[PDB]
Amino acid sequence: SNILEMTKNYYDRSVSPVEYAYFDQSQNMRAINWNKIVDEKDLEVWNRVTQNFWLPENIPVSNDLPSWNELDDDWQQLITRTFTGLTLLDTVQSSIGDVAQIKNSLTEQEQVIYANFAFMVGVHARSYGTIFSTLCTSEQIEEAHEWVVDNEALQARPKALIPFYTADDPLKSKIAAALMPGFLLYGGFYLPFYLSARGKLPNTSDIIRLILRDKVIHNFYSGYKYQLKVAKLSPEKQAEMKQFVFDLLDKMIGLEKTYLHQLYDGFGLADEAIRFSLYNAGKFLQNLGYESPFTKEETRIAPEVFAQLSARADENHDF
Amino acid sequence: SNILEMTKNYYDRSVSPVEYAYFDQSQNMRAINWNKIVDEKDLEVWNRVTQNFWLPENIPVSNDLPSWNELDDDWQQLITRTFTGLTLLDTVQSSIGDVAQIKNSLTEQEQVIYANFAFMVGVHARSYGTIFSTLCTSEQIEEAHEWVVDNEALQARPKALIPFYTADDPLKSKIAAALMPGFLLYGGFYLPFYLSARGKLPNTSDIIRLILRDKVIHNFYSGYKYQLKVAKLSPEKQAEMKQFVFDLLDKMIGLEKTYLHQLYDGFGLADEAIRFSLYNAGKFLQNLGYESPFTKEETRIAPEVFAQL
Ligand SMILES: [Ca+2]
Ligand SMILES: [Ca+2]
Repeated sequence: SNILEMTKNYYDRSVSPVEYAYFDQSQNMRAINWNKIVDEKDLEVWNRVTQNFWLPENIPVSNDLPSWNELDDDWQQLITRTFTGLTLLDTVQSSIGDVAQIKNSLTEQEQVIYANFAFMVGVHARSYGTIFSTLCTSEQIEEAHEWVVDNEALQARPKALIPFYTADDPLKSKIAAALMPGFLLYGGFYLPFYLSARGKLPNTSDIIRLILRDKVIHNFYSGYKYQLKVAKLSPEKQAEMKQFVFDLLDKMIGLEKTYLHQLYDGFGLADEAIRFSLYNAGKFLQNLGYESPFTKEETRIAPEVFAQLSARADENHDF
Repeated sequence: SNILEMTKNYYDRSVSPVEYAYFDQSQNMRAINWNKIVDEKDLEVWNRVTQNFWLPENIPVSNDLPSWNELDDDWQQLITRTFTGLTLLDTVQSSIGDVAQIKNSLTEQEQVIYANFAFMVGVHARSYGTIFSTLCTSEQIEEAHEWVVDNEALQARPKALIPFYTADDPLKSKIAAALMPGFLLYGGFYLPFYLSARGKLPNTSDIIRLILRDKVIHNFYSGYKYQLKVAKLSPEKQAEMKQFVFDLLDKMIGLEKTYLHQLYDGFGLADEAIRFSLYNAGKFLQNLGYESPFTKEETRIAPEVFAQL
């Protein structure tokens, strides 16, 4: 009789609206409570991603015109194709992937953070448009859209992830949501960093660094939430989900290698791009609480390219 | 023989990812094209809502403490309850309502704009948290959350709209989405408008005005897209959809009147709040391309409150 409550906590006898909408219409709904935070990590991530708000209009991409004009039509086509491919992946994640995470949230604040992620990946997709508007002809832009629609190897990658977003397994959906910012775009990000290391398109690489400042947090956060949810499963179910993660990454690496060999055909950059990709595949696995199986030889990045990748985003570009 | 295409444009033989994901897996996916924009209104709305980015940290709510301390416990409770009620609506809009619109978009840019809306109405909900952190006791905050969960009249309003978001009729979902910032907002916003006019809580009022600046664009945009899409129905199905809008608004006015009576009756503000609500219900219908059926008498607003619209 010593521990009887005079009133029962509202939180434990109500559900978030998204729970009510998709899972259980038997309880009443609670408003989000930002005054009593369940997980302090949510507040840290919310504060970082909102403080990091930026728009591509902030970057003087016009200052890349001299170095753009030092690249032949084949290079300009490769860049337009690569970036239109990255635009497709960001369109997938903004319109499907990140918003699909909201209903599977462990906390109230996580629901709002994934809304931020979906919006900011939309800004990432929009930023390629800003670059194209400054550097590319109408013909180059149209050709790259045609090439992306008609590239089966390119299309195979988002087609492999989308079913996990639309299905009812929240852990498989979460793994897909981590794999996109954690892995799938790095083969393309290699190209601007390779070029900027050789003195070309420095302002473009500034936009890539603003995109990556967001992507690394998206990857970290989805991996963090995956680890909390998978830890509640039986040992057998945890082993099954680990096998699924490695099986899906295995498939996605195969599809990425096939695509990058086609994309970089005639440039000989596929092997360098793939090593850069696998370095990031290792960090993706580490963010899900697993060990990287990749050899030093397989993940070797030129220091000049690593310097572009690791350079901190220019705060002058912050909103 | 004169009109054959040598190659069909990529746009008309591909689909956006969200179309591929939910509706048709038979075509390949196109990347969003921000260089060739189908509707210039999308670019205008995108530029306005992104340029209007704000966070509640950048308002000095602490400067309201003297004004807040001029309000008795009953007034402080009413404000905390009203704002926690608006927090619930914003939580519904952020987590379900706005994101449900993405897959039903007419244009590529509309998909990204509704992602912005979902995020920014999340910022609206967060901004009430900022106000409470500065002004309210932990007891006042917890009481208001308890009140929201146990208020059946309050709960009835989002419970009536959520089924449209999760169902497969995109125009009914669009209407249910617009009713949140376009109608249910105003019963609650009456209170800060009333208090501001009497000289209370000027810094809190700055947050309310930043929220309003976003919500008026949200309502315009959903209304704009509704009118474009309902224009592509048969005359018979256009008539059916008009009847649906009036039927659902009639239901939502019934639920709102019951809630505002329970929220305000002890303060004698319910009749003023309901007239304010009905005025904005008239504007909601005009925003969908319909006529207001409401009388001058039942939509009467005090000039100093009317001025803040
Ligand atoms: Ca090579
Ligand atoms: Ca009265």
